[PDB]
Amino acid sequence: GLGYGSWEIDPKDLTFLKELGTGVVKYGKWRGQYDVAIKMIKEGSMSEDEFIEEAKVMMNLSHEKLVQLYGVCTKQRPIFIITEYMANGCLLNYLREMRHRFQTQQLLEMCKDVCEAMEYLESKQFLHRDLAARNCLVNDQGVVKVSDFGLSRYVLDDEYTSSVGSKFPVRWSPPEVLMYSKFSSKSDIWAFGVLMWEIYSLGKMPYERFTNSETAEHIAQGLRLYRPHLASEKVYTIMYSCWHEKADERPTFKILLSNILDVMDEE
Ligand SMILES: CC(C)(/C=C(\C#N)C(=O)N1CCC[C@@H](n2nc(-c3ccc(Oc4ccccc4)cc3F)c3c(N)ncnc32)C1)N1CCN(C2COC2)CC1
Repeated sequence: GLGYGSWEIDPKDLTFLKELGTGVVKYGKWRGQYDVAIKMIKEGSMSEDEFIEEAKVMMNLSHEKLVQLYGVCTKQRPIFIITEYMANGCLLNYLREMRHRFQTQQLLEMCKDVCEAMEYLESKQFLHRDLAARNCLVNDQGVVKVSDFGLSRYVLDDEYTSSVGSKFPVRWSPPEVLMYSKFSSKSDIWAFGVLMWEIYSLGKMPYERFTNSETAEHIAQGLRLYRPHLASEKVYTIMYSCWHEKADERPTFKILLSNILDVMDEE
């Protein structure tokens, strides 16, 4: 209504129902009826004007395997990001809960969910820039969706923002990122291969016995993760294809999707 742009949600339309943890995220309703998650952005943590402009672009991204951004509440502090509600939370935690007793068919479907979202982002020339299990969410039906897409661009804490930083995603980064800060579609591809490894490893940390420094050296020497016990040879071939030293030899998300579908048919 009056005073709200298409990207702006009126926070008075929100009903807060549950604390989901930590900025802080809550579960609630929008206009009484619709489930939403509300993420409250810690003051000083984000380049807010830049994020708000990008939120307009992100509003136009729509795919069933991508967490939907509904809008932002910006007339205020902290600002809110309003999204689709994902009842089963973070993929990384979901994987680590051994009660689920996942079949490998379920693990491959999680990979396909993510790959479909990434094929969609690739088709829109939109890089994720921090793809990892910790940045995927799981709904009440067990469907995995990609979250936080592109958001690293607006983080102000310099520990997060380059390889010099102590909170940079070294373990999800190809050699050309670690060496040269060369981001591309192919750095998302590399990260996707690591995500498949996380899925088939039930949420182990990649290179779990190494520091970030040691990981960077391992990768730069041409060495890699190796096959999770739950990955078949064909699944391992797919994740490993994401880790070619030469970025241009790595597949596209379309090719990965075709490979995943082929393995689902065969296994
Ligand atoms: C504390 C606890 C119980 C929780 C978790 C673990 N893990 C856990 O799932 N979290 C963290 C808190 C928050 C949660 N979260 N975040 C979101 C969200 C993400 C992104 C987002 O902005 C976007 C921006 C751009 C584009 C797209 C989205 C908005 C969100 F609202 C969300 C959403 N949309 N729906 C549902 N949940 C949601 C995930 N954990 C921590 C881990 N613990 C383990 C360690 O011992 C057990 C168990 C309990």
